[PDB]
Amino acid sequence: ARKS
Amino acid sequence: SFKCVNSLKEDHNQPLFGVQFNWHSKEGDPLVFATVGSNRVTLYECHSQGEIRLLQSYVDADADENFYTCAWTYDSNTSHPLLAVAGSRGIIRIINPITMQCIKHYVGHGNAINELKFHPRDPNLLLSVSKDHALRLWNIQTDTLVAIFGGVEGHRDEVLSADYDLLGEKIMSCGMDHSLKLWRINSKRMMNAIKESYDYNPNKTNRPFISQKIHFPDFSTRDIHRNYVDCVRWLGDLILSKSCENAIVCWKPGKMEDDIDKIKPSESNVTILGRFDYSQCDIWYMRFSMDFWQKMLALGNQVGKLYVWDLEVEDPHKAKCTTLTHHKCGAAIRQTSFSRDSSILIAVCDDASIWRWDR
Repeated sequence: ARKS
Repeated sequence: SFKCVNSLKEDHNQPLFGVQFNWHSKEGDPLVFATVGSNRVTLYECHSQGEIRLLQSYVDADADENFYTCAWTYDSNTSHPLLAVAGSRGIIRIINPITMQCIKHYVGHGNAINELKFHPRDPNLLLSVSKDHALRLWNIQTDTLVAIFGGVEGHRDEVLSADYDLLGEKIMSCGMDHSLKLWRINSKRMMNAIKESYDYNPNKTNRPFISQKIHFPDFSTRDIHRNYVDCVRWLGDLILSKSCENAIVCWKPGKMEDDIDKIKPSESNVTILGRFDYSQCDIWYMRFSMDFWQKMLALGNQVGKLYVWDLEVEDPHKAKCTTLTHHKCGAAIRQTSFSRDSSILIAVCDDASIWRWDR
């Protein structure tokens, strides 16, 4: 899961 | 309902990770909100014709600080509003919103603070949630650390969000370990710890203040989401929480008929009361907010669309959804905030833009  | 009446962009071009209206505004004063992003906090005043009047920022001494979150309270003696901020340095700053002076700071997490929330009844009780896997409860009247909520049975990865219930008897937290944990703060031990914290004055004693170590949640589940849980809110005795799986789930611990205050630490069931799906929000650290009355709920997604749910219906699954788009708003919206009277909704974005929506 990426933050951006 | 809402129409987009203005927007701007802050000069630093970094994400605005948080926004909060001051719901402790004085009667007759204009509505004010704070944004946090880069290493700054900024205050703006809402005025007619969609004007967003720029006021003044607090800029951290450290160019490497990154503020993630803010929360408003008031001074318990003076009534003046105070603004708490924190971020990647793990330092809590208490800011005088008038002068933007940092009145004081708290260190402890040493590691990133992902969220701050103030108790709904006691303006001095501040909850911080950390990348170090713990939550901490501070008394910002006597500058005491009341308790750390941690241990191997607490979160096992970053805590991303937490919310007190209506009367501040218990906290639900959530994070990167996919779980949501309940921590009761109305226990005898906790009520006493808080009272002792109010009694603590380092000039009048020799002892350090002792913090409670709370190592066991009063309930835990990993059955709600299958990824990072990044926003949680109480809805009476139910919970609203979301991950990065394009859903807000409305659920409760235990079976359908179980009282929240009779749930035991070993409760292995939950009950799902509804789920509000939406699109294009697969990135984490994307928070919804609710208005003062909890009649409604607003979430932005990663391409600049707003979702608003009308929760004024007999059951959670009957929520009514509206969406709000603008052709120039295409950056990720990290958080929304309603003014207290519910007339304005602000969204802030990854490209440092701020969007004003009026009813």
